[PDB]
Amino acid sequence: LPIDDLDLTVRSYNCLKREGVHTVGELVARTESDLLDIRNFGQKSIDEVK
DNA sequence: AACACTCGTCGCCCAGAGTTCACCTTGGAGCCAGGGACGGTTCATTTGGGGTGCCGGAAACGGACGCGTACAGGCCGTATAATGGGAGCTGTCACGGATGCA
Repeated sequence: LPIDDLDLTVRSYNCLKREGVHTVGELVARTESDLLDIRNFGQKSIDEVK
């Protein structure tokens, strides 16, 4: 499933589509620590992803 | 061994990336209405053409028909005198019985 299908807000889509994350399969493959590593990552994005 | 200087690190503070959320337009995509000319169809010619069955007959042609020639096979005759075969090579044994003689 793509991350857009999760019907989320501005920042998470922006910071994901620049770097080529297209699905939630790679997102569930990546752990919370491996996804929070990104510079200027929103804590609200962390909350919604968790 | 005693003494007086300059550099990451972090937080914090303001501006937009660019994204979402969310407002007006206008070229529509199509839907329908109307008008050819057009190509498909059909039907009048149209006499240009294919057509032909048979023949006078001319000439080939297939064969009959009669009459010559050709070797193949057959018949026939040869007048000094010429008057009874070469050849075969045979080392069996058993043995039953006829068999020409006993």
